[PDB]
Amino acid sequence: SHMASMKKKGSVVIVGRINLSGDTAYAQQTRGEEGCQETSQTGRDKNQVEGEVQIVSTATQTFLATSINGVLWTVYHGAGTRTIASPKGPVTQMYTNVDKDLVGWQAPQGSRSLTPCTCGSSDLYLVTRHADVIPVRRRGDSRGSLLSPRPISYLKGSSGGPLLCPAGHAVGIFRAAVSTRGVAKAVAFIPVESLET
Ligand SMILES: COc1ccc2nc(C)c(O[C@@H]3C[C@H]4C(=O)N[C@]5(C(=O)NS(=O)(=O)C6(C)CC6)C[C@H]5/C=C\CCCCC[C@H](NC(=O)OCC5(C)CC5)C(=O)N4C3)nc2c1
Ligand SMILES: [Zn+2]
Repeated sequence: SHMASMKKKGSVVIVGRINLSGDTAYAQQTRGEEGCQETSQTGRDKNQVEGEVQIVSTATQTFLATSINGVLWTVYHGAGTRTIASPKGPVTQMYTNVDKDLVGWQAPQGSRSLTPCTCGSSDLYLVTRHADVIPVRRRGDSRGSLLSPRPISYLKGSSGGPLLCPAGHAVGIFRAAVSTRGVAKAVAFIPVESLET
């Protein structure tokens, strides 16, 4: 039967984290490929969640998610409308705004949120899925220029990750990147002013 064969789309799965609790940033994997695919279909994730920045994956893409104001935020172009796997089953999004490329689930038990920056700083720091901390000069409300342009491959898969001020508050989450001949020159981010329900 056609309708009996209609499958359901998988959940987003936390597969790691970017640890920013010490003086080095470093990436941690908490789930391998097979475990990720299984957890995506069931939506049941019993792993203990920690930290502010999570590495997340669907069946087909991997990116980042950042907890701010008690909500785990990420980009719509990565997560779509998908639920997220949790200890008590799949969890539906708290917030969905395709016009901001922004979605949110209630933050996991055991996670912590970053503080929204109120500094009005223009010296920003983008955290990548590889735990690189990339200086960025803020341009206006939602853009920034890389101080040292790198290859665009260095940024791929880091959408949903945080841009932080010098003191470590959250200024926004990484949304898109602008390149010129394959070198990343600037980024766009969702201002933290929007990461609140
Ligand atoms: C379908 O429903 C929606 C709704 C709203 C929405 N809004 C977007 C802005 C958007 O854009 C697409 C995804 C995005 C990223 O790639 N985002 C990351 C990233 O890494 N994603 S990812 O790898 O994690 C992934 C795909 C999740 C798994 C962070 C960059 C890093 C490298 C970019 C690679 C080349 C791409 C250059 C491109 N540039 C740009 O569009 O600039 C525009 C501007 C600012 C005006 C000039 C770009 O950034 N994107 C393409 N799709 C949508 C889709
Ligand atoms: Zn600040």
